Amino acid sequence: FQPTNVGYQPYRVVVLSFELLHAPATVCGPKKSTNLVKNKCVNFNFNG
Amino acid sequence: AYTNSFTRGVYYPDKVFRSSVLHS
Repeated sequence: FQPTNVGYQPYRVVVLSFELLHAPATVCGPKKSTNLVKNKCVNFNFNG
Repeated sequence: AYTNSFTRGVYYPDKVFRSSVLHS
């Protein structure tokens, strides 16, 4: 690595690996929760 | 020394509820 090098320039990398296990969830997107409703038909999203 | 395990030492393979079923 020298700044004059493009395929020979330094690149920083971050790889995000996501676990979609059957377990309780742990890291969420910013989507805001709302109150539960029962016996009425609903569109739903639990943990994604 | 040794002993027969019989049919002990089964465990839940994943955190999913399943009931009244023969699941592979």
